[PDB]
Amino acid sequence: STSNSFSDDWAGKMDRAGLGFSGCSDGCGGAACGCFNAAPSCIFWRKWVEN
Amino acid sequence: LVHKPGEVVVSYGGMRVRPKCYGFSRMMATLEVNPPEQRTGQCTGCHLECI
Amino acid sequence: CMTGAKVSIKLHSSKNSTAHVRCKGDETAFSVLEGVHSYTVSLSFDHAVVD
Ligand SMILES: *[C@@H]1O[C@H](CO)[C@@H](O)[C@H](O)[C@H]1NC(C)=O
Repeated sequence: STSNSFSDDWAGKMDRAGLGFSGCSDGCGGAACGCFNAAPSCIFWRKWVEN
Repeated sequence: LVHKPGEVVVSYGGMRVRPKCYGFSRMMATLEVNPPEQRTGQCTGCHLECI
Repeated sequence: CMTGAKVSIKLHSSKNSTAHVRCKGDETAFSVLEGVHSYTVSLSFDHAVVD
């Protein structure tokens, strides 16, 4: 059930960010993908709105 | 080999940049202050006529 | 004709006298005062129904 997709690095802890949804997806592996293991990579994403 | 995810590269506006240090911290700054104070309250010179 | 056709023009501004009227058929320049006042100038026309 872990939905807190904030590894002490995201910019969600701001006053101008607003509302959003902490989501996540999957990634690929290889030299072109960034790692050196044949396994899916954890790729987190965060979207919001601005004015 | 040391235990670390390796070097990090950030893309901003379609261009990939290799910074020296990457971190999120606080910093003292200022804000924009607009003191209009009734710029144009009420002022007009007109007249009335009958036809 | 000799005296021409007089046209009354009303303006309103903060500057003392900064105006330059330019139109086809005839050009007329005059001076104004500060605030809203009434001024009468004459131009040269070549048509009975001036529209
Ligand atoms: C505008 O006219 C007033 C009164 O005639 C005068 O006191 C003032 O100095 C004038 N200002 C300018 C910029 O000519």
